[PDB]
Amino acid sequence: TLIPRSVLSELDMMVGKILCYLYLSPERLANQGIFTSQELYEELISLADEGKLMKFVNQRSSGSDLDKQKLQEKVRTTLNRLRRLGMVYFLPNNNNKFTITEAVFRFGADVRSGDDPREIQLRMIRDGEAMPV
Amino acid sequence: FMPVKLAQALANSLFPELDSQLRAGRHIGIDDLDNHAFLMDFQEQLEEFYARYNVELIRAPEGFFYLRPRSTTLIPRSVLSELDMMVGKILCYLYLSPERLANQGIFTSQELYEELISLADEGKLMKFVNQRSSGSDLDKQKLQEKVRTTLNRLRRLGMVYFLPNNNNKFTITEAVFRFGADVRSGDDPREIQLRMIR
Amino acid sequence: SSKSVANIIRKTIQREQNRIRMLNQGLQAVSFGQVRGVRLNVNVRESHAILLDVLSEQQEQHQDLFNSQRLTFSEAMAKLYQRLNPQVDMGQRLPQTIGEELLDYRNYLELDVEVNRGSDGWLKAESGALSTGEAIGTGMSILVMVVQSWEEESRRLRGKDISPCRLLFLDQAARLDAKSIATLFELCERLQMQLIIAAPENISPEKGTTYKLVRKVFKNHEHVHVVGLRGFG
Amino acid sequence: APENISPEKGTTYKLVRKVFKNHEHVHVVGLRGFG
Amino acid sequence: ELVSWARKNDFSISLPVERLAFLMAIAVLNSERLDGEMSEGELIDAFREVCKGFEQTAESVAVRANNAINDMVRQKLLNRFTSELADGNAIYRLTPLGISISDYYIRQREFSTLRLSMQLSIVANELHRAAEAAEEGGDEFHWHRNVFAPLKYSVAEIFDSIDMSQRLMDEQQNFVKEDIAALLNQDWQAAIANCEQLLSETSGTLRELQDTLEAAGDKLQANLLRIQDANMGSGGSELVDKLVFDLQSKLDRIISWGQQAIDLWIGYDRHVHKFIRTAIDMDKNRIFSQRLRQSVQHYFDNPWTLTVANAERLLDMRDEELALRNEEVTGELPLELEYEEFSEINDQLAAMIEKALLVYQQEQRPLDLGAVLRDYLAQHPLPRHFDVARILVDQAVRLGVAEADFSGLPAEWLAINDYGAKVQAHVIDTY
Amino acid sequence: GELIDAFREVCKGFEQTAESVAVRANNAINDMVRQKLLNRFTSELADGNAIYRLTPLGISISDYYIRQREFSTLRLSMQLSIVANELHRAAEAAEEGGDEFHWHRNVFAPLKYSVAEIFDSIDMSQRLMDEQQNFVKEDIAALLNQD
Amino acid sequence: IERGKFRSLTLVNWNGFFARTFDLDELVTTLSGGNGAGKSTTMAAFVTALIPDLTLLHFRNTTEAGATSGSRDKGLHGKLRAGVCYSTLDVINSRHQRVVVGVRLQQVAGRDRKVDIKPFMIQGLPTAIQPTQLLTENVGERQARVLPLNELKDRLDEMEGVQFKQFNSITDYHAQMFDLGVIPKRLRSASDRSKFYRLIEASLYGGISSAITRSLRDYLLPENSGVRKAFQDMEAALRENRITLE
Amino acid sequence: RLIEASLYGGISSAITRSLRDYLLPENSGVRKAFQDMEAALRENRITLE
Ligand SMILES: Nc1ncnc2c1ncn2[C@@H]1O[C@H](COP(=O)(O)OP(=O)(O)OP(=O)(O)O)[C@@H](O)[C@H]1O
Ligand SMILES: [Mg+2]
Repeated sequence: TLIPRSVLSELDMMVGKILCYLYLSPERLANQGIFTSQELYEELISLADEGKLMKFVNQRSSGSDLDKQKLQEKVRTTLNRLRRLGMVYFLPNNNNKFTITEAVFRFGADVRSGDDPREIQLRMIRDGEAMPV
Repeated sequence: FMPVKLAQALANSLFPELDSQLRAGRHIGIDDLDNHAFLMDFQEQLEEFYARYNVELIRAPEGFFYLRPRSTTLIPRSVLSELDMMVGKILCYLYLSPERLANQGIFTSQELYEELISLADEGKLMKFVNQRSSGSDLDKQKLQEKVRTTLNRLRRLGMVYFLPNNNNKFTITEAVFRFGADVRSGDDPREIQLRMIR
Repeated sequence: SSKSVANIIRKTIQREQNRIRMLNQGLQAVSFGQVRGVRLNVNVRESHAILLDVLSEQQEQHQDLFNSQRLTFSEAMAKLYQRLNPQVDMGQRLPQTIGEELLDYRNYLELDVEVNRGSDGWLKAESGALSTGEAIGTGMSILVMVVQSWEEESRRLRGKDISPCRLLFLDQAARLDAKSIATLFELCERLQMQLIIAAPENISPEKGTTYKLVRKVFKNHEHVHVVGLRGFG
Repeated sequence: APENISPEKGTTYKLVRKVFKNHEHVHVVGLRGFG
Repeated sequence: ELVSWARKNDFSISLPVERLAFLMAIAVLNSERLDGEMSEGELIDAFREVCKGFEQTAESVAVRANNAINDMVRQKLLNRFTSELADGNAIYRLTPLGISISDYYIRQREFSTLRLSMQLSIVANELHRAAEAAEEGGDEFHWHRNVFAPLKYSVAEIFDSIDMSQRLMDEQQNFVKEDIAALLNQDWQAAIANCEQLLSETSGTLRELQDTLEAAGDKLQANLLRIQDANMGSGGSELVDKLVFDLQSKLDRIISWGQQAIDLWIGYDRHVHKFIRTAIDMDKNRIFSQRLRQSVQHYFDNPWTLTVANAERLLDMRDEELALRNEEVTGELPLELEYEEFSEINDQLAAMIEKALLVYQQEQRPLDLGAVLRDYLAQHPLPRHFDVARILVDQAVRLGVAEADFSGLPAEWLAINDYGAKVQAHVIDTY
Repeated sequence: GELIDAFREVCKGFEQTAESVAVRANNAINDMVRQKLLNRFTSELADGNAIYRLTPLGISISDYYIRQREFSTLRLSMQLSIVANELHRAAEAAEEGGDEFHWHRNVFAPLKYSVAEIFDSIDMSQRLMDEQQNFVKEDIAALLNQD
Repeated sequence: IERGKFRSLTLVNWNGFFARTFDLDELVTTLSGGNGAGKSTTMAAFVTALIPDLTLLHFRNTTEAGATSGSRDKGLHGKLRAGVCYSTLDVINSRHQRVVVGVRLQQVAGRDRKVDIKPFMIQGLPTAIQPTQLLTENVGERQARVLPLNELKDRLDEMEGVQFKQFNSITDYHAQMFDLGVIPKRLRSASDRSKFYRLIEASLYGGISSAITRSLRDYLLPENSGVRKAFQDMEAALRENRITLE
Repeated sequence: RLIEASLYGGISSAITRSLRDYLLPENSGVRKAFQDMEAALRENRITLE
């Protein structure tokens, strides 16, 4: 590339996969696409492993509420970066609420094809879609 | 439509690399013969092309080209640290005449480090590393690492051409004159540069 | 939707007209030069009343204009305003901005300042047809009404126990004669309005407090000496 | 000058506006030579 | 200001499941009670039954019952009256807060439009009657009993009832949204028809409610303006105006909601279709959804990251740091304010001249500025002469006008003293 | 957008800062929504992109003591008069007769809702009087302690 | 109700004024003196204390009032001396609270005639403490000296009952002043600040300000959001109709 | 402009801008010299062509 390249963080993947879920999730249909960071965090902790996901926020976390707030802040920061990437739009007046965009579908490119995960990952990395960590 | 000569300049196979380096802030001097000649030839149109981005394509009196972002710049802007400008002015000073007998156009990181320590005031050095520091080994090591990092940042800008090796020894280009002060009739360049630095 | 719009604009205009007409009686025939009173004239603009009527009843008849891909909604509104009521003869202002202006209800009311100059009745106040003192008095009246309106609007947010401070200025007061200054003083005191006035000569010797300033060159710099003044001695 | 200043040298013209025969009229008086 | 009122009130409320169930049972028995009285002898039985149903024994039945009744009494939920003959020697009655809390959950469902129509008809009859009574007129007592007792209470209550019906519809909208959301979780592609029907019925119900609301809004407004017109028949009818100003907004407010809700719902509806057109069209079997869920659950078993362009930012030159001016200014501090006094000599002179001149106005004698000034200036030294002349003129020109000024014949510069002072003025004739 | 302002003002009056204003406001609004006190509607154009409305339980609770605790007999008289008019009208409509739809619209929609609501209002007035009796007993009890 | 009042205006290290406190009047305060006395300087200092927004402050001559002079200088820099300067207002609130609002001004070194302004407020100051003394330190024989903001904070914190606050944004400064019954309108947005400055600026030069009479609608009538919502609804309807037609 | 600036008093804006137009007369000698230079240039260009 003549233009530099960069890869999203693993936490960014968590939030993007969750965002795709919310785009496809009908339970939150009442929200009508407008979501708050608190709801996103609640859904994230519901589907992910709370403490083992927290491990990445801080290596010495064991459920401490200070580290809990740290994870909330990290999720908020990743959400802002994704907003910069166009995956999410803050509302014309509110930066605490947002509307999802179809771009989030890229976070599911590893599962859009019904095949073995380990072959699709190699296909994607070969195509340059996704590097490993 | 589009200006014809502008289309010619954009289509030229040199345009992608030069455009990337300009949008990265790099300064194109007389050393880059092909790029400098291209910019000389096609300035009248690249100025308009980059003014469409609310940026100005400036040819310095020394000759080197660069991009200056306006307040309404469409290219994500960024600002150099305080240590970055300090180091830039240090190199501009080191673009000296006795320099020819001193280092023959090739300096080493130690020269820059010693000049910065001896010349700069202690308060700004602490502000760079941290306020509570006072002449310690760890603080000085962090200062040296930040000096190397800012030297790399300048290299990114084309200010400093590294001599190719992992070791830190480089050369200073004329574009560094951007950090320099204006020259008046009879003024000693050394004196004005040091007065600015102080 | 267009009918609902027109209705809400009409209701807001009526409410604001009533409020301003009630407020007008808060003035008590100021005496400035030949100006004997100041008043605010609020009137729904017929050029805009026709537009409201068309919007509320005949939206469909002009759909050809609304549904053009060339015109945005603001431009469509501007073009429709052009279509009917064509004698207004707006200037060189672009359709976009005039439409945007049309989107604000306040524009639909002519809001002007009338003065009862001498014995000619109430005439529209134009700076080009008023003496310096008359204009100064009229401007002060306008400013006092505006500050009163601002205070009234904020009466809800503020606590019931606080009345905001009131203060205005007037430099080069010497442009006003004794009668005008007395009228200004009585108005300000009736409205509990504080005033800070300036004039080379002491134009108000028997009211409020007064100071006199003298600038002295002193050892290659300057100093201002301030002396209080008193009405009688 | 609206009566504030009284320049002693030259001509001075005092003006006063009134209503006469239902018409606005400026009564004018003149002084000069003082000083 | 109400914040301090609430703070000093010290009210706050608490109903665990058992307490809430006991309250609901009490309300049900009161509804089915003959004469609307509750002796504690039945309250204890009700608490025993509810506690038995909930299957919890913290203490004895009697102690728990007594504690709960006392807590509700002090929590402003029940009112107690001492009557020895009553079973248990006490009579308990639900308090307004208790009634509200109980009926918040227990009301008959009321979304039928026939209801809204009948309240509107009742309102129409009462409002027309009150308007006619006001228009006929009467004394203060008649005005009261015809426009303040009947109108106020009835209209307030029934507008509140209509608003309550609208709120119940709001609850039903929420419930249908939740039902659609839950259904789409269980059938996915097979609930599309169910959701479309539910949307259809909800939209139709909302439209019918709006139609019923607008079926009488205009005429009620007309009657209210009529009452406004008739209100001014007495000076003590001020309060009536408030209602005639208040009962306006509510009505209009109601109508506003009747449209606004639809404006909201017709919006939300679209989204649902969009969802069906977007979420499920490309995930007909939903397999992509489960596979995404499992990927999220087991992501870190194959942690992968996407690639994005990260072009460099255009580094710029930092503007020069701004340094203020510091000089430690010092200087002498001002002394106490002195004072000076204004000379009223000119006031005395003006009073003198006005008294000396009022005779001309009194007698309507033709005033000649030349001669008067020449005579009067002789009384003062030359340097003061000017300060006299001006003042005299200021006093003279307020007294009538000079008729010669319309003749087109300029006046002459009459000398009024030695040293060369002159005056130009016609004789002042018309006083 | 106004609910957040109201919560800020009330929290400021109560002089307590457990967390930031925004987090406390959001938690309270969500708690009331789930506690069946408020109903939320998503409208992007609205200030804050949401519209909130009091639920029937919330209306009832608020009015627990911030309704007028009405004891005036003129009220009771006016509700009784309104009831008399509506009841007589419904009785006459029923006596006249009609088809099933007429019977409905004359004896089931008008009668049912109106009579239920206004009898509940009269009962509510009686309950308010009960509250006043309690308050006067307490006032007498407190007074006898002081004099 | 008893309306609050502006007790006095204090000027520190100003052009001509070292430390001068004019005690304002309940109704009218007049300032006289030959040309160049410094009355306009006092007015400018007051208004700076009231609206420290540097974008708005523009001290044109009474002549060319609103006529573009192209000087490129707002005129405030030349009205201050080198070093620290202060401009403060004592206000008696309708709650009978003496509050001293104020601003520290300081010239910015450099060819550009640029200034820096920092607002601040003091509450609960004893009525016996005069701002002139409060802002100066008696150093030497009857040779008081001005002290900077940090020294003022140290001095005030050492006192009992006085609450000092320093604002990082003129927005909070205006909010606090409004809270204490000093400003009629709440200047939440920059447009509100612009309108406020327009009002006081028109008053200072006096008479019919062109901008005022031109925007009298905006100045008097309040903004309504219902009309905007209705127009947006109609806009959405028209957009959908156009989509369908296309 | 001169008269009205006197009337209203102060440093008139237009006068300040056009100070050079107002305080300096227009000299025909320089214009004539430039015309002669232009004629010489025209002759030179004709010869070159
Ligand atoms: N920014 C400035 N730079 C330089 N000198 C200034 C500045 N502002 C004011 N001055 C000078 O300070 C003195 C006082 O000016 P100022 O305008 O305050 O006086 P004033 O009392 O209002 O005068 P006047 O009544 O004649 O308008 C004058 O000499 C003025 O020239
Ligand atoms: Mg001045």
